[PDB]
Amino acid sequence: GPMEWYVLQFTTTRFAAVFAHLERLNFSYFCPMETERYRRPDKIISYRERRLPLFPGYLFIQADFEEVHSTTITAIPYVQRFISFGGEPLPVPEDVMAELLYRQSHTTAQANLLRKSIPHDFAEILLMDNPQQRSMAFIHYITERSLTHKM
Repeated sequence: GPMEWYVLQFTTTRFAAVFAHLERLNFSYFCPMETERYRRPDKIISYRERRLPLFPGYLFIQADFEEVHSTTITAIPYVQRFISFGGEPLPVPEDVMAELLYRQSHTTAQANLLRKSIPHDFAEILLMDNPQQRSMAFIHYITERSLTHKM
C-alpha cells in the first residue's frame, strides 16, 4: 500500500546500465550528487563542486512492499542488495528523505542555506570529505535509526 524509500547498493561504475533498467521498470529513484559543502580537516566548512555521487554505489528507490521483497530489482545486473537488517530492507527515515528530496528539487543556493529541522547527525554526514567514508557513515546512521532509540 504505502510506499517507502530504500537504499539500493549497486556497482558504482555501472550506474548507467542500472539506472536505465530502473527507468524501464518505471521506478521512482535518484542517485544524489555530493553536496557543495564539506568540512575540512581543520574543521572549517568550505565550498566545492566535484560532480560525484553523494554515496558512491548507492541509490534511493521508492517501492511498495511486494516490490522490495520480490527479486525483480535485485536481479538487475550489477545490483547487489538493499540495505537490510536480517534480510529485510530498511526504509530510509522520513526526515532524512525530506532533506534529500529538498536538495533534489531546489537550487544549489537554497540547498546550501542553513535549514532548520535537519537532523544534526545527518547534516554532519553530508559534510564529510571522503565519499567512501561518507557512504559508510550514512549506512551506519540509517541502521542505527532503524534498530535503536534513545529516550
